[PDB]
Amino acid sequence: DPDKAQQLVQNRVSQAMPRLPEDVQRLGVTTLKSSPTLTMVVHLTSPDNRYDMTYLRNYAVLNVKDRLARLQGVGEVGLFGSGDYAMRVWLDPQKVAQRNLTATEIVNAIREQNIQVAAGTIGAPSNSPLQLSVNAQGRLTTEQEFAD
Amino acid sequence: PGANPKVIAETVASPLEESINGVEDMLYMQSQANSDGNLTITVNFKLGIDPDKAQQLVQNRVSQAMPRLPEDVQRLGVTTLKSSPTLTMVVHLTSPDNRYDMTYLRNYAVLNVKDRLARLQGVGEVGLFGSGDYAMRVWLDPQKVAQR
Amino acid sequence: VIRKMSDTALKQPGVESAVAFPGLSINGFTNSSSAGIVFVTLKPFDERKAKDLSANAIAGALNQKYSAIQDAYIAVFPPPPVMGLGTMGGFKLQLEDRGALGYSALNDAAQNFMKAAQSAPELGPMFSSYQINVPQLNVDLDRVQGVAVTDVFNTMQIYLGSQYVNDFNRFGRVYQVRAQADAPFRANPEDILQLKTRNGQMVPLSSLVNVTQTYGPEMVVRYNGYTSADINGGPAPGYSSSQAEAAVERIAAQTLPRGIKFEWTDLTYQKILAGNAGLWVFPISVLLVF
Amino acid sequence: QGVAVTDVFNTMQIYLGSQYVNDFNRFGRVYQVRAQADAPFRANPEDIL
Amino acid sequence: IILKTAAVTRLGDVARVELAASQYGLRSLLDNKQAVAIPIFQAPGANALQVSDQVRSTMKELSKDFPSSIKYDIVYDPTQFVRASIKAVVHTLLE
Ligand SMILES: CCCCCCCCCCCCO[C@@H]1O[C@H](CO)[C@@H](O[C@H]2O[C@H](CO)[C@@H](O)[C@H](O)[C@H]2O)[C@H](O)[C@H]1O
Repeated sequence: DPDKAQQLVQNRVSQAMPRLPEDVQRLGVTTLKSSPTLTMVVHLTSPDNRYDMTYLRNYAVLNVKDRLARLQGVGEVGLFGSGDYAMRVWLDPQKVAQRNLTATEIVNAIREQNIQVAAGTIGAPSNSPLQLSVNAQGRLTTEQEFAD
Repeated sequence: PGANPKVIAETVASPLEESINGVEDMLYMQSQANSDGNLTITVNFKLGIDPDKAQQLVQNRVSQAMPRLPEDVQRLGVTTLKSSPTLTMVVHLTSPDNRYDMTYLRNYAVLNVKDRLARLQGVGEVGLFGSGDYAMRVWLDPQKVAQR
Repeated sequence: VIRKMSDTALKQPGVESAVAFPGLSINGFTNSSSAGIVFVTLKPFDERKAKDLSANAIAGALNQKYSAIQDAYIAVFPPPPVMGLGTMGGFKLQLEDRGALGYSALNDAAQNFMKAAQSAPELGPMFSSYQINVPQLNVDLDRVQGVAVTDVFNTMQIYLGSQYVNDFNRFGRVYQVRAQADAPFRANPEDILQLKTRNGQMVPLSSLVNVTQTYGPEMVVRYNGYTSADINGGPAPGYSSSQAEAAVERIAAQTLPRGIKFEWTDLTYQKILAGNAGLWVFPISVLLVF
Repeated sequence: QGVAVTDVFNTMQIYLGSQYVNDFNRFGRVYQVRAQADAPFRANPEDIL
Repeated sequence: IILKTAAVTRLGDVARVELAASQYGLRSLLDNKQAVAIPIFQAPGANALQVSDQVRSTMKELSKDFPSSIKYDIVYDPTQFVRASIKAVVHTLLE
């Protein structure tokens, strides 16, 4: 039975996970069974060349895969495109060295200004008639905020 | 602890929901985030599915999304369990003399009663509703801290 | 309030005991600071043999006595016939945003749906639990002295919120050590302005951040990965339940704007999924008998 | 000189390779943030110098 | 615990330490008396009255070691209904 094999493989890999380097374990590894039978292939194109591969693949991920996966009898659904969305920064070493700056300091700086904040409530074993939650600004969302 | 409902709904629940969906024979999933900083995700299965297999599949899927969670959540840890609907009895434990408070009674029940009441034949699970367990609480005075 | 209610209820001739949970909510059996539940258990079946000691009479008398509290909203309900099952007379559904519009848009859509339903026949009263009226505080920090954002956030995280540091051993088991501010020093909205931070010099937050009062929800319910709101209802008297779903779908085809969808959740979902597929068994049995 | 092997290795890894730093949220989902050098500055073997 | 050395600054004169509960927000009362509640669930495909009887027996056994100001109580048991139903059934058959 494939389920027992998958369970055994997962139990085996979970034991050996801690010995892996920091990068691979922080990114994570996946395990899954294989379905050899294919029933249909379906494409989804832009005739006017208005949208590239990345947006089209992400749209298929967002709006198509979820509905198809819940169907009855479907084993797995594949996707061969250009990858999911990401916020990419391209550096210029000349300008970085112009400011007596190093790349690791830049990585540390960007990692500390894009974190979420957890704030406790006000008047939570207290003797106040009201209790109010506190929230602040956490993660950035737009490209201008990242550039600022 | 110390988190706001929107923060726990966005940062914590989203990766878990995005990873969990896809297992065989589901109907729906529900997630609830509460103001005090508790997240509860319940997933039901079609009738006839053995609870052990469903629990194993859910464990295998949740074990993959752990590294993407925040440091505090990982340090505290998440827990998964199969739900038992049927009830057979409830019993209360009281302190008529008002000599013992809520926390001491709860921890006394935890220490010796629950362990003996969990090992009988036919018992699925037992709960406990009341105050929390023991902890070393230090209350700080910001004025004295800033003085030094 | 719950103590007073239990004291009032423990004087009824028919009741036996009352268990109270001040701080527990009925919407999902979660924790809420402005809700409470009381289970009232009655006397054995032999004593309550009179007609006025039935469950309905007890509920009516209890509601009449509770209607004079002038401090909270109090309701009394009977037990469900089967534990763990949803309502079997009415129906429930979810209104959810595929496009991730927001909270205000979802609330407006819910209000418009309720208005359209109340403007249409073959539907009874409808209920909901979506609320955005809970007050809260919002703090903003400007980028105007050597102070770091990390420190000014960590001070607020550790003082107002709880921090879990290390562990300790007692009674043979292991417990945790937590740090938090004293209760009298965090019970007012202006106490956030009296904390201090480093840089080496002591500086308060009175010249760094501002605080305002805003509104928002208290519990967040997510259904199938997207934010959703719950709508309860039932068929109007005089009609069956078959036309109720058709009417709901018809009105939802127009009252719902773009990016908003509706979905059946409990019982009705299973009835639709199973369909009318067991109607052949009677003809099959008749033919077999013949 | 006072340089360290870790320093040059980290610079080479961040510039020529890749580095996944933190996450963000968009369209109700979580995505990654990555750092890499510009393409025209990593097109020739001499660019390492 | 010593924090800063200058004069020595301890934890006692800066903060107040104590042993308490790790979570607040849920209180349970029975007749306006502080108490704790524990419900018992069954496992699928088990017996109903046997587990109940064993629970009563083991609670009676543990009641001997309780301190002076600690006592237990039985509040709700929904296993009674079937207990009645089967009983009624037998009567009918006999009649
Ligand atoms: C002594 C110990 C006994 C242990 C009992 C085991 C716990 C049982 C929990 C039952 C949970 C509540 O069970 C069910 O809750 C729903 C949801 O609110 C109530 O449903 C209610 O909805 C709303 C209020 O929320 C009302 O407008 C509606 O008229 C009413 O039906 C039902 O009337 C009740 O039957």
